[PDB]
Amino acid sequence: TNTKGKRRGTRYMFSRPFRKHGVVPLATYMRIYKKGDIVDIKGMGTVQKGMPHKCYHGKTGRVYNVTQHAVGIVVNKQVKGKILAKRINVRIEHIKHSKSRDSFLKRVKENDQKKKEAKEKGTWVQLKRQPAPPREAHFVRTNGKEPELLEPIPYEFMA
Amino acid sequence: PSRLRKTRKLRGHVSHGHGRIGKHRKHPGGRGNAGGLHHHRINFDKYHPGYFGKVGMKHYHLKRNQSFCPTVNLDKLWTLVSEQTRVNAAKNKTGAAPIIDVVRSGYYKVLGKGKLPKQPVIVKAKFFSRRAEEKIKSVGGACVLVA
Amino acid sequence: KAMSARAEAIKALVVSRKLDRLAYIAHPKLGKRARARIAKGLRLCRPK
Amino acid sequence: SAHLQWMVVRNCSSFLIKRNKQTYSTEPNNLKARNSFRYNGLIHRKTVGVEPAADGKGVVVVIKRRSGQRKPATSYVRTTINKNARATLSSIRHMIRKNKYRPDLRMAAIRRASAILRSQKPVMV
Amino acid sequence: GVDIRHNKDRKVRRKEPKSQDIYLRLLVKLYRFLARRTNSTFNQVVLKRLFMSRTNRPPLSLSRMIRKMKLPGRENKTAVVVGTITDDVRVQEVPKLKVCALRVTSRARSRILRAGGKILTFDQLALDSPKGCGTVLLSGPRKGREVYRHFGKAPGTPHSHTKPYVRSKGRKFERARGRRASRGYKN
Amino acid sequence: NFAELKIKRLRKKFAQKMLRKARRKLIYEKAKHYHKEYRQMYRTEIRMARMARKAGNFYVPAEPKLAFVIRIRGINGVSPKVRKVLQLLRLRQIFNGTFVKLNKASINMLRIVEPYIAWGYPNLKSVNELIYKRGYGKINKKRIALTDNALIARSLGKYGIICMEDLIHEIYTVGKRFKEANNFLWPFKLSSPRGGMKKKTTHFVEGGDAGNREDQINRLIRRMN
RNA sequence: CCGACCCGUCUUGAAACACGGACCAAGGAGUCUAACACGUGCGCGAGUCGGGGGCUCGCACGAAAGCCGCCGUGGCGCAAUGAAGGUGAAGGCCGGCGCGCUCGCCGGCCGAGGUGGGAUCCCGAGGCCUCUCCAGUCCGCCGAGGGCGCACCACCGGCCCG
Ligand SMILES: [Mg+2]
Ligand SMILES: [Mg+2]
Ligand SMILES: [Mg+2]
Ligand SMILES: [Mg+2]
Ligand SMILES: [Mg+2]
Ligand SMILES: [Mg+2]
Ligand SMILES: [Mg+2]
Ligand SMILES: [Mg+2]
Ligand SMILES: [Mg+2]
Ligand SMILES: [Mg+2]
Ligand SMILES: [Mg+2]
Ligand SMILES: [Mg+2]
Ligand SMILES: [Mg+2]
Ligand SMILES: [Mg+2]
Ligand SMILES: [Mg+2]
Ligand SMILES: [Mg+2]
Ligand SMILES: [Mg+2]
Ligand SMILES: [Mg+2]
Ligand SMILES: [Mg+2]
Ligand SMILES: [Mg+2]
Ligand SMILES: [Mg+2]
Repeated sequence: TNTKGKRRGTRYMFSRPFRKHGVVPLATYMRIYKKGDIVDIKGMGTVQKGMPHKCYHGKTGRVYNVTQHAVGIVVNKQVKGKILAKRINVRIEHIKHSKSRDSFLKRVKENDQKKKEAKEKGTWVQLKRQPAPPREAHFVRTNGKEPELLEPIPYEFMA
Repeated sequence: PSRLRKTRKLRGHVSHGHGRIGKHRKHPGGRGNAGGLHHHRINFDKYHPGYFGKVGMKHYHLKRNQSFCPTVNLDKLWTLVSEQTRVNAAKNKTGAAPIIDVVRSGYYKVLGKGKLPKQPVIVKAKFFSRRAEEKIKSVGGACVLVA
Repeated sequence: KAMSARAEAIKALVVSRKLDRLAYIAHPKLGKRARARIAKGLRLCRPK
Repeated sequence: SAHLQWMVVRNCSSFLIKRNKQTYSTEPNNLKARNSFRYNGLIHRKTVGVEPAADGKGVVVVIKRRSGQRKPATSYVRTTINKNARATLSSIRHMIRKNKYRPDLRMAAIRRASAILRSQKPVMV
Repeated sequence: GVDIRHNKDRKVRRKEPKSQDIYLRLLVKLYRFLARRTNSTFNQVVLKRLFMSRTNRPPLSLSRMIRKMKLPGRENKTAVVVGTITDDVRVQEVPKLKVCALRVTSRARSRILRAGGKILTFDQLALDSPKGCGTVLLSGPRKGREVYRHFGKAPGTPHSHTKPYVRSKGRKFERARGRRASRGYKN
Repeated sequence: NFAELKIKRLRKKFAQKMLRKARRKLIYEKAKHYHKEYRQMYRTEIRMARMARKAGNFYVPAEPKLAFVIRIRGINGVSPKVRKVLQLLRLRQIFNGTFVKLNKASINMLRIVEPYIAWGYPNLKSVNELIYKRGYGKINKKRIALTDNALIARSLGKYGIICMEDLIHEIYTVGKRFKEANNFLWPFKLSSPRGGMKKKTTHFVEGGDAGNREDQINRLIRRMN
């Protein structure tokens, strides 16, 4: 009974945020998108050309083709019980770079620098980041102040 | 051998391997290629594209003999003569080249797939491909036509 | 030329610890002579 | 060869008896009378066989000569052994072990000869 | 109870040849012993190839074997294939080859022998190189068969080039609707 | 030539026996050193608490790095996330046990399957009893009982673990090679709790058995194996 | 003593106030042909197949079996593509020349290109040997790296037809 319109249910998702309507900021156009980098699809409603479908809003893909105004993105879509990597054409207004990739690459650069420096100075260093370890033993100074005693409060109907 | 068949293993099973719900009925869905455009359309579209319609000119009284022109490639060309011919031509001091008549072998057109050994040869054929002719000329051979 | 330059650059040279000692002896190869020595010591008895 | 003929007759043979979840072989030179490659008395280039003598006393030990493999008339040499039990078994042991003539059939022939010798003497009352 | 799915416990693989060929079973016995009592993985590969069906043992042409032996460093090595050596009349010169194969075509065998070559059965190979040392294990084109032109994505789907099953080939046989844009669609 | 081959066999046998003796002596000394280390740890906790109490302050012990997780519910009607996690904990049958190294990832992972497990912080005696009574090794995909030290040595000797005592040291003190030592052990096939249960369907803090009983897991272990 | 509703069937659900069944014996229901498709076994293998005909004391079996080869006509395969007229599947390297102009004329070789994987195989520094060594003799094993890379997969090239 649901219609199959290309924008059904997109009343809020493609809408502009509050007091962010109007002219699209230009810095979204001077971004450089090479092939093989990671982008996040947004799909603003100000530019109706080259919009992605509602099933790609919020998904993350990899750019495989660059054109005059848009890019080609390989993005995974789940259909029933299979993941097929769809290729979509999205204009650059609706995408932005993924900061997870940038954080990973800067971690790689730091790791390589750390390896070079450690092989210089001989002493081993840790690279594989660890999950939050259990806290080690420590002392808690009272500083001559008795810890405050707490009772539960009496009940009273306030509202 | 009926003793090796699946019926001998289905004795005692009431449905005989055809299910209790849907059963085995006479012809659910039609007989033969019934409903190729209505309810078996997905199967025909998916596995037999192009099945429905007319394409091209219809020609009454086609005679298959008229267009009979079997072909032979260049790589299999030297198999039409005995190896004695090949070695005699290869070791020959003079420039004499053997003559291979493919019509005698039952082939009418000489196609150009493959490459030839570098030794001259005369090929008697009804039709020649352009690249076949070029490859025969490149090894110093010659092409002649027969009717 | 890059292979030659890099290759000529590369070739351009110039306690007791009882548990540790026991782990050294217990090695099948590093501790062969040690256990041979202790076997000879346990076998032969000599004065002084 | 022995292996090839075995693959031929391991399941299709007139001497094969398949009954009561058991298998037996009835060719003349089969000690233990079992259907097995080791004990088969036809496929091997050399075999031994212990049978009772024609008269009801002593055993006959048949062995296969190397020369006439395709010559079944003279391929088998039979010697009749009609001595006491210990001497008979010692003679069979010497025939098999000293000649190295199939040492894997030594105890088989010893046991079969013992069984035949006990079958030969009169039963108790 | 215990929480394991049991639908994949029974691995499907050839533990023995389906054939009743007594010679094949004999050399299967030989290479079973060789693979069990040696550390050579070549014996394992040969043994598991002897189990394979005929479609899994495609014939090896003479030309392909010559081409593979002619690669650098494979001089004076034994070419081993579990299958049939097949003559290729498209090749004219045959070098000296030392080949072990399950079967050799009479014409291919004649060409190999007249070229000064040697042909070994697998028992002869076992006597020669029991570990398979100095051998080049080859295989024929496994997907060189007509059935694989029909296998793949369905013919009536976009971007599929798989051969449909037709009783005859001609302009009247599955070429109109779904094959050209002039009749409905093309995909 | 019989004499020199006899001498060869005698020398090879003697060398093998001397190697065996040296390895046994190493095992003995390592167990002694582990005993010393354990009593140092146990007395150190007491001493730290005592000096903090002398100063009038509070000594917060390091929260434990090792946990023992026991699956207490069956395999019927389990949600897919819980089932997947229990498969990841190697707890695929009721009353299995597994030593789980504690960190943020493992703690959240245990929080997911909280109604289905009962876990806590084992002491040394629980570890010794577990490894010695129900210790089975996954040696070449086979549940092999740890009856000889050679079984541990062949599979884990590359990590320095060559005996029962070394394995217990890597389990109790969560060592550098804890992952290999713990995955080497088959999940423990604990029996039913003798003396019964309080209630398996509610949390421990509300009178039941599910969830984290922080040191009372040792009582369950004693009644369990 | 404990447990224990009548089977078959349709059904979400049958002991059902749902239908068939009083009892017993015998009979009683996925077959054959044709055409495909895939898998497996066998023979030969760029071939293969005599199935129709013919030749062999005409016939117990034998209406079988054997053979034909200038009986392979023919079928399937070995070449595709186009509605059709028709056309119809080999490149790489080193060169001298125009003007080595994004190409035209020849040489010499090689003989279906290349990339990433790739079972297998090959080389292999270095190790393992004994009553000990300074001294090298023959072969075995482990072995870091390296090399040729089957089939097959992904990709990029190349060739034929419209
Ligand atoms: Mg809404
Ligand atoms: Mg059933
Ligand atoms: Mg229905
Ligand atoms: Mg069970
Ligand atoms: Mg089941
Ligand atoms: Mg329940
Ligand atoms: Mg009780
Ligand atoms: Mg519940
Ligand atoms: Mg009914
Ligand atoms: Mg109803
Ligand atoms: Mg009922
Ligand atoms: Mg009722
Ligand atoms: Mg009624
Ligand atoms: Mg009814
Ligand atoms: Mg009635
Ligand atoms: Mg009735
Ligand atoms: Mg009846
Ligand atoms: Mg006939
Ligand atoms: Mg013809
Ligand atoms: Mg490759
Ligand atoms: Mg291409």
